[PDB]
Amino acid sequence: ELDQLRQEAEQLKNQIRDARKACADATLSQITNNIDPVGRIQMRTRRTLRGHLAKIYAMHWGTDSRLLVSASQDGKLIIWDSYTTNKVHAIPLRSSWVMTCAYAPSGNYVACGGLDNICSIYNLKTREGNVRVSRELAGHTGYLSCCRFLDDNQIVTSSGDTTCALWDIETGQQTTTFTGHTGDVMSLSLAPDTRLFVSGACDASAKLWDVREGMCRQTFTGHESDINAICFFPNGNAFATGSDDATCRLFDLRADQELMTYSHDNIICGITSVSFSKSGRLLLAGYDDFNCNVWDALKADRAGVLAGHDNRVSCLGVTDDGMAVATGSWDSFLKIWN
Amino acid sequence: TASIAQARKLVEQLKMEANIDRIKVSKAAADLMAYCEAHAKEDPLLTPVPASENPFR
Amino acid sequence: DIIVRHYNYTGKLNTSVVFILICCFIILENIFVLLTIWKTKKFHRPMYYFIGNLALSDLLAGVAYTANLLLSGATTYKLTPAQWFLREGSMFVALSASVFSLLAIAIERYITMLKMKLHNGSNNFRLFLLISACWVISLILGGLPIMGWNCISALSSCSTVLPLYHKHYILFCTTVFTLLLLSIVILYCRIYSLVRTRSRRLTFEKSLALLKTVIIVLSVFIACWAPLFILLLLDVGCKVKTCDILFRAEYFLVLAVLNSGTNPIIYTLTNKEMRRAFIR
Amino acid sequence: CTLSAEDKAAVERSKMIDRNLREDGEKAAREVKLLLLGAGESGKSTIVKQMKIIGIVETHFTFKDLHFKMFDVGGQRSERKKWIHCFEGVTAIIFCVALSDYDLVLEEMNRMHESMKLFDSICNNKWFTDTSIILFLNKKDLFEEKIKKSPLTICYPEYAGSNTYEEAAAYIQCQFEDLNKRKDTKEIYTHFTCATDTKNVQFVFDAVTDVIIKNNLKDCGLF
Amino acid sequence: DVQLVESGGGLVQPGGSRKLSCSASGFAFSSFGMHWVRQAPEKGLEWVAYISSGSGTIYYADTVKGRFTISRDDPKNTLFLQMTSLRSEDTAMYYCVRSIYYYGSSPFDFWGQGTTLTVSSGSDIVMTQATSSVPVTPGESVSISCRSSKSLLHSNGNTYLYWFLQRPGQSPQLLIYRMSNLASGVPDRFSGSGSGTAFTLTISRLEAEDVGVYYCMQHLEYPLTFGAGTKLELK
Ligand SMILES: CC(C)Cc1ccc(-c2nc(-c3ccc(CN4CC(C(=O)O)C4)c(F)c3)no2)cc1
Repeated sequence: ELDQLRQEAEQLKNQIRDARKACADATLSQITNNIDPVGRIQMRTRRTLRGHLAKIYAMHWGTDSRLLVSASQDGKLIIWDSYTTNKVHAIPLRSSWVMTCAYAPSGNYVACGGLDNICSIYNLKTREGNVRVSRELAGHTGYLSCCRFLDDNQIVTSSGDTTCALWDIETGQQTTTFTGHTGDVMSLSLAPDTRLFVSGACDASAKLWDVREGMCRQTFTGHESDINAICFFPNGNAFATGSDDATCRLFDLRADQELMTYSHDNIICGITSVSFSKSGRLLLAGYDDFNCNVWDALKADRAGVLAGHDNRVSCLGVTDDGMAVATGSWDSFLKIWN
Repeated sequence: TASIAQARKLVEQLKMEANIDRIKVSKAAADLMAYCEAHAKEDPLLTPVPASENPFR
Repeated sequence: DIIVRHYNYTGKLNTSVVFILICCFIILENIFVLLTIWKTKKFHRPMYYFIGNLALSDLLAGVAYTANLLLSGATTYKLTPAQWFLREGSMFVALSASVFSLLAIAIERYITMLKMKLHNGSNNFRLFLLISACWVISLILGGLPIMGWNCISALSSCSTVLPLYHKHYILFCTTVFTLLLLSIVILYCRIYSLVRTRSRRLTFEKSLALLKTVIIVLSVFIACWAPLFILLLLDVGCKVKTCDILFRAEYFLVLAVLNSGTNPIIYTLTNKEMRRAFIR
Repeated sequence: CTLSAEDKAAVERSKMIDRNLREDGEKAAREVKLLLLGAGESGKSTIVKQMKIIGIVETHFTFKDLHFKMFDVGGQRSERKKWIHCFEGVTAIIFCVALSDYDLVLEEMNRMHESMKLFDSICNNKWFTDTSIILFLNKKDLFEEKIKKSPLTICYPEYAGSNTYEEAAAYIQCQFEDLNKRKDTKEIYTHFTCATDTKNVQFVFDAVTDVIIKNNLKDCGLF
Repeated sequence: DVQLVESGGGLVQPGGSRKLSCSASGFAFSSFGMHWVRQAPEKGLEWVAYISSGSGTIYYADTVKGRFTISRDDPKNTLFLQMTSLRSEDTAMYYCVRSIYYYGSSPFDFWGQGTTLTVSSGSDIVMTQATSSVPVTPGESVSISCRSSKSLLHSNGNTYLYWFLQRPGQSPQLLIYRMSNLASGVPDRFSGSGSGTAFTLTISRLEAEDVGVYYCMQHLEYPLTFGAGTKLELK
């Protein structure tokens, strides 16, 4: 009876493939053919943020587009004032092994997590004047690879146990559990309306989840290796995934399959982080080859290179107003670019 | 019969994923192009913003 | 008349091309070493900064020697006494800076192996202090003869190899070189002693390779600087028009400058990481 | 100066944060990082216990004025290639192998072979090219009596030696050491421990001291 | 919660010396700069001294420079003001005020209870509060105006204006910091506005507990100066 279900699943996959092929009449490279190229994009380093002593694994900007938070293996979570390079805060982490960090949209809280399988939320605005560990969320059986704030009380976390979770912070319990991935979930991105979110895993697939229902709406499979990063398009109707096969891929939610592939012959290293510009026309991707490329999202042509780091570019972020792009690498330096 | 349960769950997941309305690639590609074109001016990374108003000069 | 009479009193009043070729090779080699240091990013740490300072000092020693060779001979009578003093003090400063760079490298190595540590880091204070010392002391030592501590009006107490330098000044420079050479030798012997004792203390090589490296460095340096040192001791004890070998001082200087030029060979060949960086 | 009073005070706060970060980094850089690895039931628990006597589990101890950190990844059920680069730069790797596992199977093949496979994966990993392994051959007393009645030929069909502790143990050590492809860059320290010995932390101290000597010689350029 | 206690006040003969101690609890004392602020018996507030976190920078008012010395013991969580050559014009109530400075912080957040000292028998921004007092009725709207000799708007866009309320028999309370931002725990009735040298504080639907003296403060040029104060009384 198991074979009957297996053949039903494979014929349903064939139906999925045929349905996707039916709704593919012209490629993206044909529609974006006569549009003007972006041209060579020269972005120079405006600020360099020093003070981390080990390799940096994550960063997040925040809504004010001025402050930012960075997490490093030295055990410090540093909130920087990017305009003046001042260190607003330096939180000593309980566990030195941190590989994700998020900054709340309100700015009152900051989250971190890593190999300790715990998501720690710290209260930045305390009456005592210090930064206290507001909450410790436990329940994942694998390392926390990403975490994003829905609001001051709800947080979505992805873990290496092939599972995502939605937590109510004040209660500390998992409001919802998202299952279906067969590999470690490496990154997640929240929709602009924060009602859906996409998670990329090590099974070379990306899944779209509904926050309310808790179920997976769509699955996208175009990569040939581990998906390390994911990011929605600004309009929320598409997303981009960077993987270990040295390719990025733009997928569409409404059409349900892949739109564009961003790759180059001389690029053979994986992508650690992807991000979109304010208008979505530029896709910025950090690579293992010490660099960070800037692709034309519509034309797939490479538009620029951000070569300023002496080690792997591990984290990448773009401000909400789009003024600057911050890249944090394994040489313990963040760099602001315009 | 845990394997049967997992296979069945995957089967109804595939049914739920096979009943969505998919628009053509041309329509969504045009939508993405239109979104990029509409917000092109508000993007300071595309056009290097003058030094008088960006904060990092 | 000063150059004429102070050369007449000593008795030297009256092969360079190959020496200049060796010089040019020295500039080429030290430029290669500096470029290798400058390219690789992982080399941007105090040890390789000290090695680069040694390379720069050897570069200046080579250019000073080729300048000397061009300006010596029959065109040393064209120079005014001030230009003579500059000509001789440039070389003095270059060689002093080179040997003080060896001292700085030895001191940094001894401190690194003394404070046992796990991640040495970039101690910019000690680096800058040592670099500034090995340069300032060299400049002052080379500048003493022209300030007024020289042979003019002191003819009967005048050296033979440098007929305008004071014999007491050569004694002072010789004493400084003795102190500096013994400092380097003691530091390297102590480095080997600590490494060997620490290795023997733990039970379950590096000490033999370190002994080979130390022997190579010390033997090359001592062998190259020995003849010039012997001649500098000899000219003080030799009255003018007595010791003939003081005239043929142009070979011991060659030996010293070849030491300056083979220092990069020693400090790159022994370091396997620098060989790997230079091959690519 | 264009700064305001509040801006000056913020810069002063940033400078204090900088000096506290420098002090914390100086304190942490004087501490030895050991990554503890091994198969299930190899004896990592016994090793942690012996060090204590003298997600991720961290063990702190002190010996001869050195502070030692062990990171027992242990119950981290995930792909090692997604988080193993976090431990690049640890002072050493402590690998635990159970000798008694030479004739035990999980699958239907010897546990010693998974030990060899994971040792080969870790030793020859691209991140740990310079990191030195500290191989622990635990359960020597169990092996000494197992070998008397169960030939080593079960795990090694090509072993032609006798069923004696010394020869078989040396052969197993050689088999594990042969998996080292980075002979020139890294070196492997092998110690034959048990559950009832007290010289393990001393051996870890000596191996770490040797690693520190070699690292200092590299820093000086003498190596 | 956070609380500061002032001690060491009393009757002192002229020319004498005294030691005021502010003991802090409930907050990270080491991370906060500390101000000593004076209030004469029948007059308004006046800034006296300041010591930063880590004692890096220390400032005094030109009135008390040389005679007064401010210090802090972080492990003891205490703040000292040593006063020498006491003049008859130094008789007043002294407050220790905590103040933390980073991006988006609220300086002068908490004030101490105050200790009473009774001495027995240009180039500074002049903040002007023209109106000494106004009559008010509960449920109405009142506006308190302020003026500055020099513009308080900096090149970084921050307008360094602070508003305080001192209810009768109580220490001053921070309402508005940097001319716009509401302090934590302050009702949204209070709103700060203005630009450059002219400033105003607006209260909408004032309640019975809004009765007191409202002070105007600048934080741009460091010789900190307060306004004369604008008393509010009911009818
Ligand atoms: C601590 C360390 C730095 C001590 C030290 C001591 C000595 C020297 C040094 N320079 C020199 C020299 C000697 C003869 C000559 C000979 N010329 C040929 C003659 C001519 O035709 O006019 C002149 C020369 F051109 C240079 N001799 O010693 C450097 C460093």
